[PDB]
Amino acid sequence: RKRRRHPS
Amino acid sequence: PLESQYQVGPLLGSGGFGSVYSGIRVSDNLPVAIKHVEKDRISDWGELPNGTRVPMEVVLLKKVSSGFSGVIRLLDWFERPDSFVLILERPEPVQDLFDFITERGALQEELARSFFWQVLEAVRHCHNCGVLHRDIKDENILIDLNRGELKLIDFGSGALLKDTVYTDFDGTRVYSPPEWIRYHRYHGRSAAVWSLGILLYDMVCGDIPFEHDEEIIGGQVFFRQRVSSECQHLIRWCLALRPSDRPTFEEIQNHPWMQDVLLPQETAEIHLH
Ligand SMILES: Nc1nc2cc(Br)ccc2o1
Repeated sequence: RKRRRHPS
Repeated sequence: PLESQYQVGPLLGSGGFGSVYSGIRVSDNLPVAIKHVEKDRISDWGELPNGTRVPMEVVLLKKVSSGFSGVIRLLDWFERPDSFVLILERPEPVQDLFDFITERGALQEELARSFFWQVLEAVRHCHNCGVLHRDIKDENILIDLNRGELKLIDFGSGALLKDTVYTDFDGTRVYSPPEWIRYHRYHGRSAAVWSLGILLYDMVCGDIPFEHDEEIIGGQVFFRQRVSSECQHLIRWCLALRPSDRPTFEEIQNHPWMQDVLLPQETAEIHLH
């Protein structure tokens, strides 16, 4: 399962 | 003078922290991180204790950087024609908690407990200093791998702490609380507690629970990894849909799951070295 950062 | 007081090295993290460069304070060879913020890009401004107009980020950093804490401290700052330059501590060696969790997967609960505790203490420090971070997430936490100490970074979405309602938000949406998604209104402390529930799930499950607005406001928490009943209870309490149903920081730290925390040096020796 993909895991990603999220922008502010 | 900036270039005359610091040796400036290369970009840190390839821009992933912002315009942050490695540096060394010439006067004592102290390692520093040098962060640049463009005036044109600054949405929120504040006044220093002496009335000087500076980015809110500098205001908040200065407020939390007195004394020792689990926050990367602002050591100095400079104004340039088109930017502000921030001199920060640079612990070494470091890995941010997002990369740490990606590489190691879901953390053992003993390790998550130690990390989460240190994050609670650092957020309490910020609040006690009058500062609301508003962007608590694993990407904004550095691990000092040798000392086992966690450090909060990036107050660029923060605000002065107030007890009245907030109607603005520029932090990370998947860590933001349902009352923000639904009503664009939140109070600082209960919104922080929500983000801490997201962070704790992230630590013990290996990734955050919600990716979509419907999941944030839906109120169902599915556990994708084995997590103790006491830990599930704390997470679900922090992620109560109504803000008044969430624990206070005192209630989080008195929770049964949080007892018998490791010390930072014990954490490093057991889990990080
Ligand atoms: N080693 C190290 N990486 C850092 C990133 C930021 Br942002 C601030 C300080 C740091 O120290």
